[PDB]
Amino acid sequence: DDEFEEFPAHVWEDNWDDDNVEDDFSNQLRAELEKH
Amino acid sequence: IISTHLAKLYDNLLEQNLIRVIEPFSRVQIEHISSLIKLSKADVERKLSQMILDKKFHGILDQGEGVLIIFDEPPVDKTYEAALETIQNMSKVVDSLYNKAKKLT
Amino acid sequence: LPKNPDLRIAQLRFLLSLPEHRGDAAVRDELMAAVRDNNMAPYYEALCKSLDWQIDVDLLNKMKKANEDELKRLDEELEDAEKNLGESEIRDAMMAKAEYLCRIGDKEGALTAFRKTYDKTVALGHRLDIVFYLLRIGLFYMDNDLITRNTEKAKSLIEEGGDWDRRNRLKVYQGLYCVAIRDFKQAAELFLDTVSTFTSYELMDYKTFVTYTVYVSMIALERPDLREKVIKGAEILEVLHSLPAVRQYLFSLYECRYSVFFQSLAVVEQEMKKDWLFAPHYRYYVREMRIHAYSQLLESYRSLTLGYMAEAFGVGVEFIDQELSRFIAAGRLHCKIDKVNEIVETNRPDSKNWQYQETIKKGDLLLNRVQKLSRVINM
Amino acid sequence: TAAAAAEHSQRELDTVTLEDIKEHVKQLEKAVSGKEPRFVLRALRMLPSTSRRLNHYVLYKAVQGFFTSNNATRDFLLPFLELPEVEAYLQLLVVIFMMNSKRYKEAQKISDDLMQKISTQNRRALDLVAAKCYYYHARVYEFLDKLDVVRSFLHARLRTATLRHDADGQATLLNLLLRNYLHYSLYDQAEKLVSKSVFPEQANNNEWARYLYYTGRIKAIQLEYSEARRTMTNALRKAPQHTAVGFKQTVHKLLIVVELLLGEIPDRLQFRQPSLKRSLMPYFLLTQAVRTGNLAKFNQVLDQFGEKFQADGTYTLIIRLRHNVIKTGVRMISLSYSRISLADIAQKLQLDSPEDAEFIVAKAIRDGVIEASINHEKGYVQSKEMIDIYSTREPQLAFHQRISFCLDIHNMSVKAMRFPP
Amino acid sequence: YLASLIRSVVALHNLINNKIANRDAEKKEGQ
Repeated sequence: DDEFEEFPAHVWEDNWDDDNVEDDFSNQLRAELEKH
Repeated sequence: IISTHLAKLYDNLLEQNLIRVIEPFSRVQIEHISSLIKLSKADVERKLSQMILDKKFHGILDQGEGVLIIFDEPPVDKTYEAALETIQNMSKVVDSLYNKAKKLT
Repeated sequence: LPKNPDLRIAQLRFLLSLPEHRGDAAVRDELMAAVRDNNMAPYYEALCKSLDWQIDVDLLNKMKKANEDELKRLDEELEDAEKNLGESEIRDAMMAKAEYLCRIGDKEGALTAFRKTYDKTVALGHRLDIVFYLLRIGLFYMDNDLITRNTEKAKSLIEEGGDWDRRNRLKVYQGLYCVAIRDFKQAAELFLDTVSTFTSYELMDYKTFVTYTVYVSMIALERPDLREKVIKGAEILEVLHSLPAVRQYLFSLYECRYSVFFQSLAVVEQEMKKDWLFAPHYRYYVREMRIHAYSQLLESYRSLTLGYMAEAFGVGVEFIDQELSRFIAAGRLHCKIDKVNEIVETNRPDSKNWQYQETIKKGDLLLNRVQKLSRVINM
Repeated sequence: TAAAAAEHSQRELDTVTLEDIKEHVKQLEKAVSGKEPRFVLRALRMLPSTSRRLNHYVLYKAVQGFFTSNNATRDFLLPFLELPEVEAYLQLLVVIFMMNSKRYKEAQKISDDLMQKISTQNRRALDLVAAKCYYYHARVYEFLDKLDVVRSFLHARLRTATLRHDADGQATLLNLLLRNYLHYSLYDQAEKLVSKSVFPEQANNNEWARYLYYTGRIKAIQLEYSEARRTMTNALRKAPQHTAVGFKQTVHKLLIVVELLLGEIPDRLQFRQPSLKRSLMPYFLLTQAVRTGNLAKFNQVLDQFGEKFQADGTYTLIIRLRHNVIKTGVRMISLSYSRISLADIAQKLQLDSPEDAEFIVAKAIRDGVIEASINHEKGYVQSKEMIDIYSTREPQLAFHQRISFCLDIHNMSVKAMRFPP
Repeated sequence: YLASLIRSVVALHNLINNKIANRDAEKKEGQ
C-alpha cells in the first residue's frame, strides 16, 4: 500500500497505576494499625 | 460432626425467617427487622449483606439511616444480549471480508 | 522426572539477589552446598561475576577438575558408542551428555547437545522428554522466547500423539509460564484442572503448588466459581488443612472478614515478593486484591460510610479515602465519595444501562472497521 | 566473477521491472481508452515499490528504448542518466529516481518541465498523475529547502483544480499548501484557508489522514482542544498500519499532548508499542510527571528534552500543559468525589488557598471538565446529580448517528457496485 | 441500529464479491 516516506522516521499489558511509586502495602498496613 | 450441621441449620433457618419477615415490606429499618427476629443489629446486617452478595433476594442495604431497600429487579433484556453476540458475529465476518479483499486486491 | 536443573537453585539465587536480604548467609550456605554437590562451575562463575562475590579458588579448581574428568568420560563413552554401538546407544550417550551438561549448568552447551539429541532421536517418548528438559531449562533461565518456543513444540508433539501423564506435565508447565507472564486467568484454569493429579514434583512441592493455585484462583475467579472449585475443592481443602495461613487468607476473603483478609494479604505480599516466579507481580496482585475486596464489600450496598468501611477493613478513614479515591479515579470501582458527610454512594450501572454502553462500545469498534473497509475498497 | 553474476541477476530484475512498467503503461492506455477514469490509481499503487526498486541503468535503458513515438524530449533524460499519460508516468518515475539520487537542481528543472507539460495538457484522466507530480515537486523544493514559490504556484494550481471539480488534485494541493504554511509557521493563514475551503468528501485515505493531522494541529494551536483531539484520533485511525512510522509517531506525539491538555491521560498501549516506544519515551516521562503532578519532575524533563520539543514543536502547548496539569488535578478530584469541600480540594491539590481552589474549579467549569455545581454559602463543590441515562434522548441521538452512518455505508457500497460492460 | 449494521455489512460483502468478479473477468478477457 501507499507509504508516508515524507515524514521522517515486557510481554504483558501494563497499566498506568503500576508505575506509581509507593510504600509496600505490608508497611502501609503496619503503619495504619500502629496509628489505629 | 454435629456442630457443623447444627450451624448450617441455624444459618438456613435464619435465612428463611429473614425472608418471611422481610417479604411484607419494601423499605425497612434494620433495627425493626432485628427486633422482629430477636437478633443483634450487627449480626443481622452481616447476614443480610452476605445474602445480598450471594443473590438470595433482590435488595440493597444502606448502613446510614439503617435501611434495606428491597425490590424486584427487572429481568435482563435478552434483546441486547442477542444484539451483542450478533455484533460479535458481524465483527468476525468483517475480519473475513478483510482477509478476502485486502489479500485479493 | 529428575530435577535437572533444580529450580530450587534459581529460587535461592534470586532470593539472594535482592536488597535487604543479601548476607543472611543461610541462603549462601544452602546454595553453596547445592553448587558443590552438583559441580556447577559455569553457574558458580556466573553468580560470582554478576553479584560480585569472592571466589574460593581451591574448591573451584577441584570441582572444575572433577567437571572436566566427567565431561571427558562422557565424550569418550559417546565416541565408543559411535564407533561400535548402534544409533540407539549413540542417542543414549547423547542424552546422558546433555543431562550432565544441564547438571553442571552449561546453558548453551546443554542447549546444543539437546538440539542434536532431538534431531537424531525419533522415539515419541524420548522427544517429549527432551522438549520437557528444554522447557525446564527455559523456566530456570526465565527466557520467555525459548520457553514459548518449546511450549509450542510440546503442544504440537502432544497433538501429533501423547499420553495422559505428559499432557498433565505440559499443563503444569503452561501454568507456571502463565504465572510468570501474568496470565493469572489461564494460570488459574490450568492449575485447577491439574490440581487433583499433580505429578511434576521436579518444579516444586505439592504444598507450594497448592498455595500457587489458591492465590491464582482467587485473583482470577469470581465468587461463584471460587466457592465451587476452591472452597468446595477436596484436594485444596486437604492441603490447606496442613497450611494454616493460606486457609485463613482464602476463607477470610470468602466469608467477608475483611480485616483478617487485609492482614493475610500483607503477609502474602511479603511471601510472594520473596518468591522468584511471582516476583514482578506482587504490586499488581495486591492492587487487584484490594480492588476485589472493595468491590465485594460494595456489591451489597448503596450508601456505605467511610467510618464503617474503616471499621470493617481494620484501617483508618484517611487511608480508606485515599485508596477509594485512587481506585475510583483509575476507574476500577463503581462508587462515588461524599466527604462533607462522609459517605460512599454506589452508582453501579443498571443491567440495561451497562448493556447499552457495551453495545455502544462494540458498535463503535465494528463501525470503525467497516468504515476502514468501505473507504479502502470503494476507491 | 561474483560481481558479474550479481550484475546478471540485477539485469534480470531490471527486465522484470520493465515488464511491470509496461503493465502499468498498458493499464494507463486501458483507462484513457475506456470509461472509469481510473486504474491509474492501480498503476500508481505500485509507484512506491517501483520507485524503491528503480536503478540508474534501469532508467537509462528505459529512456533509451522508449519515447520513440515522437518528440526529442529524451535529450532531457539521456544526458543526466548516462502520449497523454505514458509520458507523464515514465517522466514521473524519472524525476523520482533523480530525487533518490538527490540532485535537486536538475530534479527541479525536470519537474518544471513536467509542470509546464501538465498545465498545457488540460485532460481529465491526467489529474491523478498531476497530483502525484505536484506532491513530488513540493518534496523536491523541500529538499532544495526553498519552499517559497511553492506557496504561490500550488495556490494557483489549487485554484485551477477546484475550478475543475476534481477531488484527488484538490486534496493533494490542499495538503501540500497546508504543509508549507505549517513549516513556515503561518498558522493564521492556514486557519483562514481551511475555514474558507472544503476538503473533498471523497478523497484518498492518505490525503484524508494528512488533512486531519494538519487541521488538528491548527485547532490545537488555535485553542480548540476537543476538535483537535477528535480529528487527530480520526487521522491516526485512517493512517496505514504496517508503514508510515514517522507520520504515526508525529500523530501520536501531538495527540498525546492534546489529550494531556484536554485533561485526560493517554493509553499506555501507545507507549508500549515497539514502533513508538523509543520515539515517545520523552512523552512517557512527561505523562508520568503530569499524572504525578510534580512540578519539579515536569521542569526537569522539559529541560532534559527541550531538543525534541523544537524537533516537533509544542512549547506553547507545553506551557498550556502546566495549565492543564492543574486542570487534570482538579478534574480527577471532581471525578472521584461527589460532595468534596473546598478545603479538601485545596489540601489534595496542594493549592495555596481555598479561594485559589475556588478560582481553579470555576475555570474547570469554563473548560467543562468537571461538569459540577458549587455552593460557597457552605463552601463545597456539589456534582451534577447523576441520572440513569437511558430514559432520555441521548441513546436515541447516539443510535441515530450510528444508523445514519450505516445507511450511508450501504448507499455508498451499492452505488460503487460497478459493471464494466 | 443492529438491523442497519447487518444490512451494511452484507452490502459491503456483495460489493467485495463484485469487485473480485469484475477484476477476474477483465484479467481473463485481457489474457
